[PDB]
Amino acid sequence: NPNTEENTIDSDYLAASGTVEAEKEITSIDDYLGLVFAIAYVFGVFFYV
Amino acid sequence: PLLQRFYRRAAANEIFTMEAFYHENIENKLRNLMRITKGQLEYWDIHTSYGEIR
Amino acid sequence: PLLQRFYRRAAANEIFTMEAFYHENIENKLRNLMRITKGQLEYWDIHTSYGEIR
Amino acid sequence: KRLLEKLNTAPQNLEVENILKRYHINYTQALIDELVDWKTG
Amino acid sequence: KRLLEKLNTLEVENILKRYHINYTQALIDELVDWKTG
Amino acid sequence: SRIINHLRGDPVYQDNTKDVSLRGTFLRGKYDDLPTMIFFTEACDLTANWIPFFTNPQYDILAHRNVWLLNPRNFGNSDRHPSFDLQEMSDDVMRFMYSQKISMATLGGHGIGGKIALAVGCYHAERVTGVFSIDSSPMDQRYHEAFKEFKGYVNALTEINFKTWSDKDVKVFLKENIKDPKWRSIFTNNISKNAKTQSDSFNFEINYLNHNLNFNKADSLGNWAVKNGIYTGRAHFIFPEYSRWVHLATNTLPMHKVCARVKGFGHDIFYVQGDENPLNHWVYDFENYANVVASKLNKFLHSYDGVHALLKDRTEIGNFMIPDRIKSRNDSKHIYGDYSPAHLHHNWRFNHIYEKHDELDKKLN
Amino acid sequence: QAPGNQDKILKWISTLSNKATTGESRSYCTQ
Amino acid sequence: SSASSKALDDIENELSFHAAIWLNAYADYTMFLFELEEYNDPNDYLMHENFDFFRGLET
Amino acid sequence: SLHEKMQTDYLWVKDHSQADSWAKARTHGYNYIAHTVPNKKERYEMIWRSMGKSTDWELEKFRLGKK
Ligand SMILES: CCCCCCCCCCCCCCCCCC(=O)OC[C@H](COP(=O)([O-])OCC(O)COP(=O)([O-])OC[C@@H](COC(=O)CCCCCCCCCCCCCCCCC)OC(=O)CCCCCCCCCCCCCCCCC)OC(=O)CCCCCCCCCCCCCCCCC
Ligand SMILES: CCCCCCCCCCCCCCCCCC(=O)OC[C@H](COP(=O)([O-])OCC(O)COP(=O)([O-])OC[C@@H](COC(=O)CCCCCCCCCCCCCCCCC)OC(=O)CCCCCCCCCCCCCCCCC)OC(=O)CCCCCCCCCCCCCCCCC
Repeated sequence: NPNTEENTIDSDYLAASGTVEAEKEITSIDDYLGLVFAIAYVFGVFFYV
Repeated sequence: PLLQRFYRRAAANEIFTMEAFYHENIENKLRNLMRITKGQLEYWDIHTSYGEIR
Repeated sequence: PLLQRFYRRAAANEIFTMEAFYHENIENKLRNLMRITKGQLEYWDIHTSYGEIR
Repeated sequence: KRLLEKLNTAPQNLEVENILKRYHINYTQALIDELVDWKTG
Repeated sequence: KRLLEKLNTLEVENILKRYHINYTQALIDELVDWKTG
Repeated sequence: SRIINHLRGDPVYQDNTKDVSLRGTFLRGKYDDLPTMIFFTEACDLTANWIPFFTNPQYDILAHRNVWLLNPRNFGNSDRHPSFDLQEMSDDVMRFMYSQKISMATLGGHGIGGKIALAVGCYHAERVTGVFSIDSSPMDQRYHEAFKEFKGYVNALTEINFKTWSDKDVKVFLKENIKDPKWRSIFTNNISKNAKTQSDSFNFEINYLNHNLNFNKADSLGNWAVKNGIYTGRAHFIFPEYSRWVHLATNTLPMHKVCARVKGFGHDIFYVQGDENPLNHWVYDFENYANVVASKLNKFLHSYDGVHALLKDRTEIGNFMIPDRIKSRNDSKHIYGDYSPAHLHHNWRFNHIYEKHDELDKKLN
Repeated sequence: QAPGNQDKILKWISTLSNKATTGESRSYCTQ
Repeated sequence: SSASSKALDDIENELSFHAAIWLNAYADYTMFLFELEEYNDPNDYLMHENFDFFRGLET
Repeated sequence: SLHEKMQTDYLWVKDHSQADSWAKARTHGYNYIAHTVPNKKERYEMIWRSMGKSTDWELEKFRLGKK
């Protein structure tokens, strides 16, 4: 159930909040999305990721 | 507050409620489509009586 | 099973109900005592009219 | 006792319906049955 | 209008109200006449 | 005539709570053999008002079950007794079911009627298939504003004396003392004139009722006692979004507290989308409220009512096997395994359908 | 014969005419 | 009774196909509400079982 | 009674903060949420209702306003 399991709720809405930022017109989200994941493990040390 | 995570719960709770009333909301959408369909079938009922009237 | 401790809960759970219905149980006991009292007061209502009957 | 134990165990519908037709009001068999029962009562 | 507003402040009727059907005065008369007739 | 059949009788004041007989309207179903539904109307409220809901082709509830619109004791045409104990009032229904040869029935109620329906399932669960409660909860409502008005109005009705008061004196009394339009209309229609126009009186026992409410103790109708216990069977609750009787904030917990099988909001507990209006209690008047109740009601009767607890829906009957507890059967040479629980006919006791089908089965072999 | 033999014929024409919206249809309905 | 006319045959066949178009739509809505009786509690079905009710969403 | 007020204050503490005196800052219940109770979803619905009544069901005001 994607509407009662908060684990998929958090990930689905979080992923949708990121792919929608393609409207900011940075570049192909299909390209730099992999860099976002790597960049998170640089600054995510602050949050213990 | 940083209510970002809360907004994700509230939206899920509203969607969960819509799924609970899926049958009621879709049946109301068809009640209008059936009213339109029945309205177009009124013409065939009129022509069937033309032979009896003639 | 050794249900000794359970027997002590069932009785306490039953007394919990008798206490909750104390007002009703007692009120019904008085409904009969009031009936006896009202019956004895009928003798005074008869005597108060004797002077008028006479 | 024996006979006592044995005893223990359409047009009006059309009249009312025609009236409801003239006023083009929605009519149901339950309403007609009650009105018919109201007439007998 | 002024005098009306100032003055402002049957089994057939009840049965029809149960079915939340709007009933006119004329219809009530016929049903009553239908029973008596 | 045929679809509408309400047995006729005269109320009888009874000293013994067991010699109480219930009377009400019966609505026959479209099909020959259908399970029965017993529905309790709001207190002091007419059974006829619910007829258009259960006799509407758009809803088509009778297509599912036969309906018994039954009046509790001291209400309507049923017998009269000062006690309102839900255990006593529940046994009354069991005798009615016996006299009418009903093995088990579906129970429903509106407001306080919902309490009466649930009490029968609490005291007689083996003979109740399900409960459908409308704008009610197994809860103490003595301090709810909605109950106080009803509790207050009933007390005002004790002041009128039909012998001395004239017909006009009554109408003036109701309008001033009764502000709620619906309650006012309900009480007016509850007034009846006995044969020979001896005098007018209320169909319901005003004296016995006021004492229950005015005393405002555990036996009060607003109260739900712990003595009533737990309901083991299927239960569905439907109430308006803004309801004076059942508040969504905390008045839903009693359902989980009293009904063991209640899953929760969205499965067995629903709220109808609506505005704040004190008349929303009477869902049958407003099409929007009724259309949702009917759909939810038809869904409970079709898929959820009379279904084993561990089964999801009626679809799982015959294809889902329940685990068995070890050493639960008398047979010693029994290999314990999963089984599909037995679902019986709705009136298997007062008919011989099992004896008949056993013979037909032999003819095959 | 004379009475009631034309009541049904009036309902058919009434519904047929009520469905007419364009003036051309209304004309043929009158014919 | 045997033969009616030419123009009548034109609409006798037009209104028939016209009704067959809207009877097919009336059957669609009807058979949906018929199949919908087996669907209950969308929130209590598994992910891949719900997609099987709404066949085509997986595609 | 006579010594009720003097005594009741002697036995227990009251909350001195006036946090709720300020209207707009009043919480709708989204700060400390119960996650496991069986009425979880009924609580979220009342939070949604309170957020809508405060904005006449125009939640764009809440998005622009301060939380
Ligand atoms: C434009 C972006 C600016 C970013 C600036 C840099 C980072 C923040 C610095 C300031 C720290 C305070 C932060 C307040 C805003 C909180 C934003 C937030 O956390 O997001 C919540 C938000 C959703 O949560 P929400 O609950 O709905 O947000 C509402 C608020 O919670 C509450 O709702 P609200 O409506 O009530 O509040 C509205 C919001 C409005 O905010 C604005 O409009 C921004 C104003 C312009 C920017 C001003 C900051 C500019 C800083 C640049 C200078 C930095 C100098 C640093 C050194 C040199 C730098 C080179 O906040 C304010 O009103 C600010 C008023 C301040 C009142 C001051 C009163 C006096 C206090 C004095 C003591 C102060 C001590 C503070 C302690 C230290 C602070 C940690 O998430 C998003 O918006 C997602 C989109 C991203 C937003 C853009 C990025 C902004 C930064 C957020 C972090 C992004 C992380 C992305 C990854 C996500 C996880 C994977
Ligand atoms: C007159 C005094 C007699 C003294 C006898 C000496 C002690 C014998 C010990 C035997 C071990 C089992 C004991 C069972 C009785 C338990 C009663 C109890 O504990 O109180 C619960 C009792 C209330 O709890 P309840 O649950 O309602 O009682 C019913 C039972 O729960 C359950 O209710 P029920 O209706 O199901 O059963 C009724 C009850 C009636 O009891 C009597 O009437 C006594 C009759 C004389 C003794 C008969 C049993 C003697 C033991 C036979 C052992 C056979 C071994 C064979 C070995 C073969 C393999 C090599 O039990 C029996 O019927 C005994 C029948 C035995 C059938 C055996 C079946 C075949 C089993 C073969 C397997 C062998 C395994 C052996 C392993 C070792 C044992 C685990 O408390 C009281 O009533 C207070 C008054 C006490 C009465 C006087 C004192 C008697 C001793 C009780 C303990 C001291 C109490 C004060 C403690 C103070 C603390 C603050």
